[PDB]
Amino acid sequence: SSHLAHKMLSYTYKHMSSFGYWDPVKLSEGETIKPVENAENPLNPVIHRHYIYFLSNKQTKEKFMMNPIKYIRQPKPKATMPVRIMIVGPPKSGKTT
Amino acid sequence: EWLPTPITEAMMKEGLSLLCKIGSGLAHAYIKLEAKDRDLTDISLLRSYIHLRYVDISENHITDISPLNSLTHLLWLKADGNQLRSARMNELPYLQIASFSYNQIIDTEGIFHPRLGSLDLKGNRIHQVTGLDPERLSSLHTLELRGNQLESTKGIYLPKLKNLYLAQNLLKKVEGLENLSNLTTLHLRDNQIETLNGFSQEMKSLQYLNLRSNMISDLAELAKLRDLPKLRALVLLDNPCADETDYRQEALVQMAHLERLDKEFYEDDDRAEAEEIRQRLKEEQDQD
Amino acid sequence: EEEAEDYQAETEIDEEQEEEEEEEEEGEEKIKEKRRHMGDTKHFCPVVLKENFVLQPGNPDEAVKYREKIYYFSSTEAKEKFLEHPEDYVSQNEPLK
Amino acid sequence: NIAQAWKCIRVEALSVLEEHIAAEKETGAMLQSLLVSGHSIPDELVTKLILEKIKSPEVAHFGYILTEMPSLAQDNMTSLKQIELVKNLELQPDIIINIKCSDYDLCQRTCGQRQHSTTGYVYTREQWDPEIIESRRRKKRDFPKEGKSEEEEEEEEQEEEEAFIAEMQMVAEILQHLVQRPEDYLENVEITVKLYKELLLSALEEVMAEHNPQYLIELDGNKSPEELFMTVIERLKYLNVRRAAVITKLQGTEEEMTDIIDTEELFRTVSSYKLIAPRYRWYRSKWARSCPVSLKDGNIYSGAADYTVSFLGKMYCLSSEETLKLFSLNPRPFLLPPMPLPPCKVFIFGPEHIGKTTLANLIAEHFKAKVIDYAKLVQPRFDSAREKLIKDTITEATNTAIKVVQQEVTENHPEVFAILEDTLRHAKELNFEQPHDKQAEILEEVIKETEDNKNRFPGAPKHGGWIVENFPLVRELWLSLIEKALLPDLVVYLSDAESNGK
Repeated sequence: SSHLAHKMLSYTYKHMSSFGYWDPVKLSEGETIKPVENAENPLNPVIHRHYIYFLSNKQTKEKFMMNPIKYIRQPKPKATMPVRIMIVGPPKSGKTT
Repeated sequence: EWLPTPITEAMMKEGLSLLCKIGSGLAHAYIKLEAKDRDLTDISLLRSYIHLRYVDISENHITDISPLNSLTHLLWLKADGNQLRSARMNELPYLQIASFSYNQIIDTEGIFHPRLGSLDLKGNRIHQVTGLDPERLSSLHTLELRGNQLESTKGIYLPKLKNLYLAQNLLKKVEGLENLSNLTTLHLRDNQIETLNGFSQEMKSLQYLNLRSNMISDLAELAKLRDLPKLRALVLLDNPCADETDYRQEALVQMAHLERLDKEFYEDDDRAEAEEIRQRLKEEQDQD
Repeated sequence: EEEAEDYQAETEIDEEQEEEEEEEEEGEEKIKEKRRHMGDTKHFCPVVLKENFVLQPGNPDEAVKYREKIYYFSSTEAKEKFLEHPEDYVSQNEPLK
Repeated sequence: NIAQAWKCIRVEALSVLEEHIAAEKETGAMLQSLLVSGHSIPDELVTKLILEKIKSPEVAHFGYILTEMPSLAQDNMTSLKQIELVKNLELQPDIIINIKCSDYDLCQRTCGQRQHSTTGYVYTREQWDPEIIESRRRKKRDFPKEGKSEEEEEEEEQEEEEAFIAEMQMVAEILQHLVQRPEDYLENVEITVKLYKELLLSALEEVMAEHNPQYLIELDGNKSPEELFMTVIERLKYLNVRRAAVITKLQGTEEEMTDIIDTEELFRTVSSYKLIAPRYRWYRSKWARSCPVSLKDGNIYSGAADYTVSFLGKMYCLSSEETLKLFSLNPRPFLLPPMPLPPCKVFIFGPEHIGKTTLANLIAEHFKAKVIDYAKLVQPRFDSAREKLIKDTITEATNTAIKVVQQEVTENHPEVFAILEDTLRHAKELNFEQPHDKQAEILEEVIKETEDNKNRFPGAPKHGGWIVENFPLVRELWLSLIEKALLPDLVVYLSDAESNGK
C-alpha cells in the first residue's frame, strides 16, 4: 500500500534504492522522463531485500518482478535539469492541442 | 493604609512569564509579568526590566506609578483597585491598553499616551472630564467608567472613540458627546438622566445606546428622537413611562430607523403596525 | 501462531480490498505457504547448492527462521548441519550462484 | 513550519533557550540570572549558543535546517561573521531555500499581525480581525456549494453561523488581549525591511551565487504555507535524500509491565508491539537483549523492554532511561567501526599451564586483550599486603605493650615478650579483616591498567580486555566477586575422559 510505503520510508523499515522515484525498467530501456502521480497513474511500489522499489505500470511492475537483478545491475541515475520548451505556430488549435 | 510590601526578586522570578526576541538581532527579553495583588507597595525593581511589555499588579497596595514612566516598553497593564488617587503620567509611547478601575483615581487628567487604544476606569472616584486630547491620545477608541461619580459628559474631545460605557452612575444629561460622529456605543444603564431632547444625531455611528434605569417620563421624547442616525439597538426599560409598554410601540412609531429596544427586535407585524401608524401620522402631518 | 494471526488479519484485508483474492482463494494451506517469506533459496536447500553446486527443493515442513526469513532443507541432516553454522551459507556479498 | 514538515532536527533560537531552561543548564542559570536581573540576553550570546548547538552530536547525527542566522547583526556584529561561520561549518547546507515577495505585500502580511497578550500567542488577522473573518464568511456564502443540496447548505450555514458568532465572542475577549507590537507599526517594519534589503540581500546574493542552483529552492511568500510545504516535499523527492532515521520508543501504549521475561518471548512480544502491518515485524538487532551502549563501553548488560527501542527497523534494548536518552542523542558512534563487539573478561580453570597459559595468550592476541597471571601479579601484592597487616599489628602491639607495661620496661621484658608473641601468634591465626576484599581491590587495580591499555588500542573501548589464570578456588571468596560484581564475561573449565593419562 501507499500508506505502508510511506510508513516504511519514514520509519526507515526499508532503504530507498538509489533509483528513488524512478521506474528501473523504463530507465534501463533507456527512458529519461520522470513518471508522475495521478489517480490514473499511481505509484506501483514493491519491497525486495532491504530495499524499496518504485514502478510506473503493471507491465513494468511485472517485468521487474520477473527479474529485479537485471535492472539493479544497471548504472545509477543522476539528477537532471528540468525541461524548458517554447512552441510557436499558427493560431491556437494545433499548437494548443 | 497597609503594611510595607516593596517588590521582591523572587516574586519577579515567579511572575516573569514569556520570552520574546526584540531589537535588531536575536536578543531576547521577557514581555509579561504576573504580579496581581501581592499587596505590593513598591515596584522599583521593575526599573531595570523596562523591556517588559505586560504587567498585572491590580489590587496590590501600590500608591505610586513613577517607575512605570521609566518602564518604557510596557504595552498593557492591569492595576485595578490600587491606591492611586490619580494616574498622571508622561505621555507613554508604548502602552496600548490598561485598566485602573476601582482605584482611588478622581480625575481624567494627566494621561496622554498615544498608542493607548483602550482604557477602563469603572469604580473610580470620578465626576466629570478633566482634560482630553485625541491629538495626544492618538489611539484611545474605548473607555469604560461604570460605577463612578459622573455628572455629565462635557469635553469628550475624542472622535477616536469607538465605544464608551457609563452605566451605574449619576448622569443627568448629555453634553459634548453630540459631536462624536464615529461613536458607535454608549452604555448608561442605572443613571439619573431626566431628558433626551433629540441628542445630536451627528453622533451618526451610535449603533447602540443603553439608558435603562433612568428618569425619563415624557413619551414625546421619542418624537424628538425621531430625527436620529442609525441607532439599531436601544435599551431604556426601568423608566417612569416604561411603566406603560406602548413606550416601545410609541418609540417605534417615532423611530422607524430604530430596530431594537430592550428585549424586542421589531417583529414583522410589529413593524407593519408601526409602519401604518407612521403612514397615518405622515399623511395627517401633510394635512396639518 | 504468529503465522496464523498474520494470515487471519490478511483474510480480513483480502475480504475488504480485492476480488482477485477470490480467484486465488483455492487452498487455505497453499495460500498460507505462498504468503510465507523465505530464505534466499526460497524453495531450495542452500547447503546442497553450496556443497554440490546443485539445486533442490528443501522439505516444506522444515521450519527454520533467520533474519526474518524462513528456510527449508533437503534433509533433516542438512537442517542439523545448517543449524550449527547458518551464517556460513548465506549469500553475504553477491547473489546466489 | 518547514522543520515540522521534515521532522529532522533543526536550529531554532527559541528552541535553544527553552532547551537550556528545561535541562536545568548552568548556562541556563546564566540565562535565568540575566532575565531576572531585568537584562537582555545578548544577540552575541545567542549566536554563541546556536553555534554550540550546531556542534552538538545529536545535530551532527541528524543534520539540521537553519534560519535563525543571519539576522540584523550589522548594527553591531558583521552579518558576514554569521556567513563566515556558516562556511566554516562542517555542515554547509546541501539544500538551500528562499522565499521572495513584494516589499509592500510582506508589509501587508506584517500589518495582519496581532498578539494575544496573556497567552502571548501571536495571531493573524484571519483570527484577530472579525471583519476579515466575516469577509471570508461572505466569500463562503457567495460560492454556491457545488456537489451538495440546499438542505446541506442550510445545515452547514446555520452551524457555521453558531461557530462564527461564538468565535466573534471569543475574539471579543481576544480584543482585550490583542496588541500590535512597536515593531509592527508600519514605520518600524519599513525601516527593518529596508535595512535587511541592503545588508542581508546584498550578502545573500553572494551566498546564493556560491551554491548549486539546481539544489537551491525559491518560494513565493504570497501563499498558503501548505503550498510551500508540499513543494518542499516534492523537491526533496527530486533531490532523492531521505530523513535520518529516528529512534522509536517501544514502551507499552500507556503501560508498565513485567518485561523480566524469557528473552525469546520478550523479543517476540516487542516485535509484535506497536506494529504497522502483518508480516512486517521489527527486525532483531544482532545483540539480542544486550544494551549496545554498555557493551560499547565494555559492560555486558541487557535492557528493559520499557527501555527498548527500534531504529532502522531493528530492535535495541538499553539498560536504563538515561541510556535510552543518550542513545537517542546519537546511535552512530557506538554502532560505527569497530562496530559493537565484545571485550574479554575471563577466567579459565584446570591444572597447570598445559597450553592453558598459551591458550589465554592466543585469546588475548586475537582480542588485543591482555592477561593477568594471578600468581605472578596478584599473589605477591596480596602477600605484601598481609605483610603490611602483620608489620602493622607488630608495631601496634609493641607500642601498646611498651606503654602499658611501662605504666623503664622494654621489649626485652618477659611479660612484654609473652604478651607480644602470643598476640602475634593470634595475628598469624587471624588475617586481614577480610582478605578477599583486598584481593578484589587488587584485581580492580590491575583492571584499571588494562582499561587504559585497551583505550590506547584503535577501537579504544573503555573497558580492559583482561584474563586471569591462577585464581585460587574458594567458594565464599567467589561470592565476594558477586558482592562487588567484578565478574568476568566468561569462564572455561578443562576436563578429560583420559588425558588424566594422555
